[PDB]
Amino acid sequence: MSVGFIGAGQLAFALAKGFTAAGVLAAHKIMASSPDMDLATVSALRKMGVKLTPHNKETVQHSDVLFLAVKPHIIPFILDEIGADIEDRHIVVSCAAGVTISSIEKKLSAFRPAPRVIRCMTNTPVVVREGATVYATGTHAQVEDGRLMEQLLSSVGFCTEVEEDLIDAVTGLSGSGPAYAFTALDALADGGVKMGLPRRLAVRLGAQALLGAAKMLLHSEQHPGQLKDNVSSPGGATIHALHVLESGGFRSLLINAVEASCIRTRELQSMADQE
Amino acid sequence: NLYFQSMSVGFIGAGQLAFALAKGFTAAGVLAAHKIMASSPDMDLATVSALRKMGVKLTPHNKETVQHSDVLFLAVKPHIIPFILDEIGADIEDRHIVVSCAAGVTISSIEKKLSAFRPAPRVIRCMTNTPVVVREGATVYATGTHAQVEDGRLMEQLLSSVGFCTEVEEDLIDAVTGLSGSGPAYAFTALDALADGGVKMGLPRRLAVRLGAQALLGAAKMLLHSEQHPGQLKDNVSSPGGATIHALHVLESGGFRSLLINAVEASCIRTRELQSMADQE
Amino acid sequence: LYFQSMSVGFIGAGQLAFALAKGFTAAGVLAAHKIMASSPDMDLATVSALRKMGVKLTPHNKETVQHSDVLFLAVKPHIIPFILDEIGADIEDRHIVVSCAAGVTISSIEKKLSAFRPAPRVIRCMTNTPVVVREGATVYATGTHAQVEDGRLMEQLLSSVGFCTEVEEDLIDAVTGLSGSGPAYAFTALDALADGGVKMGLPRRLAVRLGAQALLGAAKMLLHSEQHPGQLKDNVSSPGGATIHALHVLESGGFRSLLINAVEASCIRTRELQSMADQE
Amino acid sequence: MSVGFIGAGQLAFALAKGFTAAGVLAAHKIMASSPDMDLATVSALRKMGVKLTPHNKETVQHSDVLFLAVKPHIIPFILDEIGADIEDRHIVVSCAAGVTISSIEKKLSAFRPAPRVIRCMTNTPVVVREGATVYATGTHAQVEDGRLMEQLLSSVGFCTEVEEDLIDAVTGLSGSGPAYAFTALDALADGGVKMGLPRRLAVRLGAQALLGAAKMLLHSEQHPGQLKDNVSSPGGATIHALHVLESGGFRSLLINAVEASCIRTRELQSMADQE
Amino acid sequence: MSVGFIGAGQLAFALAKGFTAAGVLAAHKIMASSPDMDLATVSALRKMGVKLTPHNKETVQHSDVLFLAVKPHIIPFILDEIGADIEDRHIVVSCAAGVTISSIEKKLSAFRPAPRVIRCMTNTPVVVREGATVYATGTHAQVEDGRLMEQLLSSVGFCTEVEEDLIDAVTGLSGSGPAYAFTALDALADGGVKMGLPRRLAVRLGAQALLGAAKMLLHSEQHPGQLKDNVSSPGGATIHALHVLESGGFRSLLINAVEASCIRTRELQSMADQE
Ligand SMILES: NC(=O)C1=CN([C@@H]2O[C@H](COP(=O)(O)OP(=O)(O)OC[C@H]3O[C@@H](n4cnc5c(N)ncnc54)[C@H](O)[C@@H]3O)[C@@H](O)[C@H]2O)C=CC1
Ligand SMILES: NC(=O)C1=CN([C@@H]2O[C@H](COP(=O)(O)OP(=O)(O)OC[C@H]3O[C@@H](n4cnc5c(N)ncnc54)[C@H](O)[C@@H]3O)[C@@H](O)[C@H]2O)C=CC1
Ligand SMILES: NC(=O)C1=CN([C@@H]2O[C@H](COP(=O)(O)OP(=O)(O)OC[C@H]3O[C@@H](n4cnc5c(N)ncnc54)[C@H](O)[C@@H]3O)[C@@H](O)[C@H]2O)C=CC1
Ligand SMILES: NC(=O)C1=CN([C@@H]2O[C@H](COP(=O)(O)OP(=O)(O)OC[C@H]3O[C@@H](n4cnc5c(N)ncnc54)[C@H](O)[C@@H]3O)[C@@H](O)[C@H]2O)C=CC1
Ligand SMILES: NC(=O)C1=CN([C@@H]2O[C@H](COP(=O)(O)OP(=O)(O)OC[C@H]3O[C@@H](n4cnc5c(N)ncnc54)[C@H](O)[C@@H]3O)[C@@H](O)[C@H]2O)C=CC1
Repeated sequence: MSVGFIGAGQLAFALAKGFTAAGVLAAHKIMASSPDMDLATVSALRKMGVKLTPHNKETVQHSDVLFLAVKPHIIPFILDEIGADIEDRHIVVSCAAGVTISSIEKKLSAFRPAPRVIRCMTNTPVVVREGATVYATGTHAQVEDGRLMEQLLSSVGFCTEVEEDLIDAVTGLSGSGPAYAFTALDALADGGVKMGLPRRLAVRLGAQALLGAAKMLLHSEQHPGQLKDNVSSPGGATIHALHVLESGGFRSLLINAVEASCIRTRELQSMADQE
Repeated sequence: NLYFQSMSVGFIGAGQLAFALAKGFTAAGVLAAHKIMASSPDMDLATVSALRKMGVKLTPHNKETVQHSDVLFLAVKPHIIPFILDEIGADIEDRHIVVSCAAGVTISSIEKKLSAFRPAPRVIRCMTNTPVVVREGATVYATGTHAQVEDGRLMEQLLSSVGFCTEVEEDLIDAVTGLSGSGPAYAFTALDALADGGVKMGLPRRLAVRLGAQALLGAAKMLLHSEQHPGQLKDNVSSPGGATIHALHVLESGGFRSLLINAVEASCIRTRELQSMADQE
Repeated sequence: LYFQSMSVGFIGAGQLAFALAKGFTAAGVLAAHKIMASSPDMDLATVSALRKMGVKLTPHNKETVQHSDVLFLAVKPHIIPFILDEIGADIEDRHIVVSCAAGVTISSIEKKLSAFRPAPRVIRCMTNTPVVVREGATVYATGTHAQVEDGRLMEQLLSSVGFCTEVEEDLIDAVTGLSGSGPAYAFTALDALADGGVKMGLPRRLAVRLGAQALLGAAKMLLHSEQHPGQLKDNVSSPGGATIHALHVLESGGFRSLLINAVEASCIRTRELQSMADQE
Repeated sequence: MSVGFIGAGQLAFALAKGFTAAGVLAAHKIMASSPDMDLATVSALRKMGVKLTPHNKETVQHSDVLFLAVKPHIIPFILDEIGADIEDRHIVVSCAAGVTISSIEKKLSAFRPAPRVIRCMTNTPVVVREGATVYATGTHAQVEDGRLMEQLLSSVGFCTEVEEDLIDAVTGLSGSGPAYAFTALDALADGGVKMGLPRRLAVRLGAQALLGAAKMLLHSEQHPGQLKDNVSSPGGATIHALHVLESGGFRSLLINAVEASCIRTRELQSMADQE
Repeated sequence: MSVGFIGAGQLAFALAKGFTAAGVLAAHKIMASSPDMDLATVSALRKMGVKLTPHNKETVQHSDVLFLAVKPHIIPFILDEIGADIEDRHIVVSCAAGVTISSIEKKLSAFRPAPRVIRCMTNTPVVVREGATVYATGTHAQVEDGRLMEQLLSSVGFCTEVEEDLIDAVTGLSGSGPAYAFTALDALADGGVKMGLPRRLAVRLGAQALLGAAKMLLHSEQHPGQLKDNVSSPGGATIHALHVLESGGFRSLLINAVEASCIRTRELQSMADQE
């Protein structure tokens, strides 16, 4: 099976890294393309054995499954450029935030009737095979196409099919989510350092606690509030810390965040659609 | 692996921590369940029924656990430790490794109590967390005055089977308690609230819970395997003008970073305060 | 359930004495005429109420102690010392003394009473006014000399007007902050919620009724469910819906921390008051 | 009398469980329909004894009283599905938040001329027979229809007739109301645990306190301020706790919540009334 | 001239880097010592040509000027260990935060009368020869000693003699100062990225603006408020941004910071002195 990436940045490197680390794709059967063939993501991809090229045309003619891995606003430019080269064998998987199946199918249908389009939202932890991924199938996506997508992306993390009208919300939760965790971990490390731990130890312990707590949840039947109960003993240290999180409106900040990321994703797509 | 060949473990107290550690210990295969004994006064309890299903030997007699164990974990609340040490103290023999898990409780307080019986108790203090139950714990430990060199080697091997383990000087353990001991509760509050956000934006609760937990899992895993500063990694995720940099701004406008600093601090300070009040009495 | 030869007496004839007596008679386990209350303000509003029930009223605490087998101390906490000095020589071996006072410890009660006769039988309880509708939340702790049959009797009596359970005494100040003061948080919340309903177009009477019915049913759901309150809150909030929007404005205000602050302030104040009674 | 539910989720389970606990209705005189059968609520209603079917038409033909228990945006889809199947004998009770009698009649009136519609607002504590219900009768609902609906819903809690223009306000007060109570109970338990109580005992005592206070109010002639006065003695623990609530603006948060819920209810019906 | 560093961490590397970059000391005439002879600061120092060693004894016997570059609490341990090796040729320059001349002279005078002690406060930008440095001379510091110190440290940044009772305040301002600037620069970069700049460009421009504004001030006669006036035109963009800094209490946060750093430095030295 032949894979290609339009655009070779953070997202394309993470995906090729996980795919090849999962063992489901050889690196030499993967090609990516970028105009700036001297990006540091281009270097990492070439060290990894991926075929690199500046011409978007060679990538499409190489691959069956084609990931669009450029920024949202470049997508119209990308699609006008390769639209004429989309054979019937292709599955076009769009990764860009907010870009709708409708808009991709409209641009590509001007060239070939019935382009096969899958929209996915992912995140950078696919690079360690722990990404969170949802996808939606376009009008002309065959049933097997959605099964190939799910098999492929389940090798690098969690995957499930969703209705397209959830994906902007997913983008704000698990698309932006790693950036919230990274911010939280830097602060928790700061807390550790304040109380006397060396930086390196504080980072390791915070990340390890974040990891174990999430895994606990994923493997537990129970509610996040219930697992929290089990950690905090009456009068003890944890319940005291939880009180200071509550007094600052900790929960509402996280809600504000997911909301802000989602709304901004919708807002960007209105300006894309208006234009 | 001969460290675990004939080794017997006991837990004084059979609650959340005993079950988490026994659950990870048995799931790791380092110990068979029947080689483990847990004791508690309220036998018919929530966690003591899980431990019996695993195959752990249970008993209401703290002394039976002492007679059974090579390594004896103290899995009771901190204020019970002196009450427990007075009880089984005359039973701790030279062959024992006493491992205190209680938050705050110093190696000094345990050694002072136990040395009024046999002169050289081998005491190790640890701080761990519940994710050892899925073998992803965060554990540190400090060896006491009489803890032999191999004693720390065995303790590290035992607790590394259920997660990260490293030795520390004792005076850090209270700050570790505020960071990784209380850590999981911070993550569960965060995950609950991310899901509320997901739900507010139109996601089913089940999907929002799965997705936020997977997102925290993957991000923490990325950090542990990366050679790079948590700031660089967030820089990689936020593209110019994008959804993510917008969401990071509302986190900054609420003082998100400082709330987690307050939290680690409040936990560490409460841990010290509880131990200074126990030291008074 | 009816304990024939059980005479009950109340020192103090106010809010709590009225609430306990109304619950006890409504439950039918005590006829009103086998109950006696005493107060110096025989022209109080709750004294009027208890006499309409048929409860035997009297101004003399000695008359209450001599009538009673179980004796409720339902006076302000600073009054408990003076009361125990007035009646302590009238205490007999047959009495079970139940103190209702916030924060006043069993130790303090026994030290005062044992100056008069050894081995007084003391139980400390924390309750709340909803016993008046038989939905109280009560805990109790037995003293040094209470017989095991005394706590079982107190528990039987008090279970008939709400939830009742034995606790260790050192939990009672925190229970005071949770369920003793707790009805007052509910009343403040129901007044506010009704205000919200009036703001959005509801008549005041309707808003009060619906608000109270919603708190009552949610509480009943939790008591009869196995599940976490968070889990029941997940069940009521649908994606993007009206409820998750409201929960967000609650979270932005630190709603949860305010109720932790409240329980904490009530408990600390309770300890503080006793800790300076112990100084006097 | 036969009862049907279009949509077999949280509300249908709550009403079915309450009606049969009340004994007004035999489980097997209840029928519910849902496309997504693998739902948790379908498994719960099955064991109750309710008849389950994927076809909304079978529910309509079974029912004398037909509850509309789908998400508010599904309502227009549903009324077009079974509109031809509504007969003269039906009483159509809409349980959807925000959806007006006007919009329901307009859809249904295109088929049979005189649809008997009732709008109701309820909440999940019907499942323990302590719900709070209001209802408005539509244009063709006869006097006997309102009486029958009142009788049915009074068996699972409080029920009264309102003008329809109140029901959006009711939704924010008593419809969303249980969720405010669950948040408060969880936080009240956290405070109990902070001060030394076991979680189980603190959950139990907080819920019992809210239950007794609410019942006290419902059985009282008195303003909630007066009851509050009765609990707080001079200098005492309660009046100190009420000060820290007042200092956080506790009352305004609850007003904010009711208002935010009511606004959202109106906003969604504006979106429906445009689409 | 012979220099030695007790402790080879961030501070010792920065100083040796600037000194050798200034051209006033050859790297091979510099020796440092550390127990953890495998620190990454140890590696940088060895790549640089400094003599490394684990024994604190060899450093003292190598150097004339001896910097104490360990953490404050290690200083008593350090001084008890080498006190007996302090010849009369040595100048002991203590860099540790908060540690007083008094306490160093007391420990060292137990071995040799009249130890020559200079207390300095510095910061990490000495590594690019732009540090801010103050020093105070001890009781037995000869006049030339203070002149050797000032000449040495003026080659790697600003230097001036102060009374010792200012140094804790200096520690909070220019000792901790670089950490405030680094925090500010990360946030300004975030602001740039929010408004559409690539990360790399936003960091470069912020740092360049921070640098030019400081240099402007250092070379200007005028008051920081006056230079601010000259930047903001009536109604323009700058004065708008300055208003949002004022509304959040920007200035007071910076005052809080310097204060917090200073008080904590005093507080640590009381516990050192008490112990
Ligand atoms: N970084 C993240 O956290 C994730 C990013 N995404 C999405 O993936 C897309 C890119 O993500 P990043 O990898 O952060 O982008 P990036 O900014 O790292 O680099 C994107 C690549 O596209 C290349 N490119 C630009 N114009 C091109 C053209 N005309 N033809 C071919 N290649 C071109 C750029 O040179 C660069 O190599 C965005 O739409 C983003 O929403 C989604 C999931 C996670
Ligand atoms: N749960 C957590 O998240 C962690 C807890 N810890 C520490 O572990 C200890 C207990 O942790 P949890 O298990 O959370 O408490 P827990 O209360 O779930 O278990 C306590 C156990 O001690 C038993 N116990 C009480 N008195 C006893 C006695 N006299 N003899 C024997 N057993 C007795 C209780 O019956 C109960 O089984 C505490 O000191 C806590 O600080 C430390 C790390 C993680
Ligand atoms: N009111 C409440 O919500 C609850 C009350 N309590 C406790 O119950 C006790 C009383 O509470 P309330 O009944 O609300 O007080 P209250 O002030 O309504 O009535 C107190 C009674 O004590 C009587 N009294 C004063 N001096 C007396 C004396 N020397 N001899 C006999 N009677 C005397 C007064 O006349 C008054 O009738 C307090 O200790 C309080 O902590 C505990 C739980 C809830
Ligand atoms: N959950 C609550 O707390 C309360 C809910 N409500 C209202 O009740 C309605 C539903 O409430 P929930 O039951 O919580 O929603 P829910 O999502 O639990 O159940 C919705 C049901 O509709 C079914 N459904 C979806 N499309 C359908 C279709 N085309 N034909 C037939 N059935 C279909 C789904 O399978 C699901 O079972 C909403 O409009 C809400 O406003 C009002 C009072 C309280
Ligand atoms: N990093 C900064 O921003 C500045 C630090 N300082 C001061 O300089 C001192 C250290 O600063 P950092 O370089 O941040 O320390 P650091 O933590 O980078 O490393 C200090 C060095 O001391 C070594 N060391 C520990 N015990 C030792 C011993 N017994 N004998 C010899 N070496 C030993 C450590 O192994 C490490 O190499 C502190 O007192 C600090 O206040 C002052 C100016 C700026």
